[PDB]
Amino acid sequence: TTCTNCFTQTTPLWRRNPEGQPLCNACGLFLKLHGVVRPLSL
Amino acid sequence: QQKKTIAVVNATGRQAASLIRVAAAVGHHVRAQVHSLKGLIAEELQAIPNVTLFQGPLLNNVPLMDTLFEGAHLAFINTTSQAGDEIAIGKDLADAAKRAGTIQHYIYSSMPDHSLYGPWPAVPMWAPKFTVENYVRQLGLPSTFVYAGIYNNNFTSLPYPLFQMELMPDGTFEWHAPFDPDIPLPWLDAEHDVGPALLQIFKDGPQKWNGHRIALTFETLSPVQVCAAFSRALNRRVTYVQVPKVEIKVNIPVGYREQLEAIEVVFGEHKAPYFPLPEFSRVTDEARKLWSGWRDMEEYAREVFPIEEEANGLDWML
Ligand SMILES: NC(=O)c1ccc[n+]([C@@H]2O[C@H](COP(=O)([O-])OP(=O)(O)OC[C@H]3O[C@@H](n4cnc5c(N)ncnc54)[C@H](OP(=O)(O)O)[C@@H]3O)[C@@H](O)[C@H]2O)c1
Ligand SMILES: [Zn+2]
Repeated sequence: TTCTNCFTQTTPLWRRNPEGQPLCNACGLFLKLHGVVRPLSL
Repeated sequence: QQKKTIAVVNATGRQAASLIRVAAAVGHHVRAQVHSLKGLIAEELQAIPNVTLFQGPLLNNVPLMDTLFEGAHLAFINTTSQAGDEIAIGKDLADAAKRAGTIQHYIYSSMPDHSLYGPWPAVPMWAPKFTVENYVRQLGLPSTFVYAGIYNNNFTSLPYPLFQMELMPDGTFEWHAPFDPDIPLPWLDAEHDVGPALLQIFKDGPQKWNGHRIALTFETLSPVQVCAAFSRALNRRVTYVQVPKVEIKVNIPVGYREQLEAIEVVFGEHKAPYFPLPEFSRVTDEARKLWSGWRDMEEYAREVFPIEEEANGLDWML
């Protein structure tokens, strides 16, 4: 699968946002803990 | 509970930039010091809503320092040798912070002074930080010290010292360094994990972390394993080669040359620990507890390395 935030395809554990949509451990975890989507460089 | 205002210096640096992005994103206010507004990162940070930049030098610049700490409750301080005497600077900053009187948590990014734990030399751009740490402790500032592992993104196929993932003609990759190939080194993904971790430390307060040293490393790999990782991601033959000296294929300024020389001796000659501190001699335990969404070498190599190359103007990923 591919992460909807950072678009990675390599992750120790996949996640589901409040929409069942696919997130990576990082993106999903960050959102869960802080409330906002993980901010990406660039 | 409430989001605070964070003072940061060297905003464009990989550690600061990481924190800044995440800090601003969750609602914190950021007062940051940048040496120049010209630059990709600079403009990026310039763009983030609740980020205020102050362009000027840190060396003998107390005025800026005072401004930077006005209304600040937190601070993440991580200097560079490019700015000058890292101790005169690190001391002034800590004094500024104390004068402000509103800092609740002052996280300083520190590094070891190897000549204090063995017959080794003091690595030029690490040891001075350790002196500033002690000074922060001295002032009594509620603090926590972080020791960053070596960045996964130091890697590049370009002719840059110590961390060149060289693209051989036959399409294979080779990494030549003084590091022992079997000895695990502390790694860290600066952009991806520094921000989240520092956030979590701030979120915990000095009530938990005051006076503590934390190893900002999420995984330990031996040169061979690093290569086995790049080789796993790019599906190419990546091999490590231990060389007595650091190869310097381009023109570099003194400080980095001296720095590398010391590295040759400490890691090549003496086979010494990146973190010669008794406390750091798993070291990844605390870091992983603070942030469990870390990015390992494999994902870096696969997901980022290629991209970064591309941006640097390369094309083997095509
Ligand atoms: N790489 C590793 O593996 C590793 C591991 C542990 C600790 N560290 C420590 O990290 C520190 C560096 O911090 P970092 O990684 O966040 O930064 P960094 O990403 O390595 O970037 C270096 C920075 O200094 C700025 N700079 C360039 N010329 C300058 C000048 N003349 N005066 C002032 N600033 C100047 C650059 O800004 P512009 O891009 O805007 O010019 C850039 O942000 C060092 O002390 C190093 O020892 C590195
Ligand atoms: Zn993601």
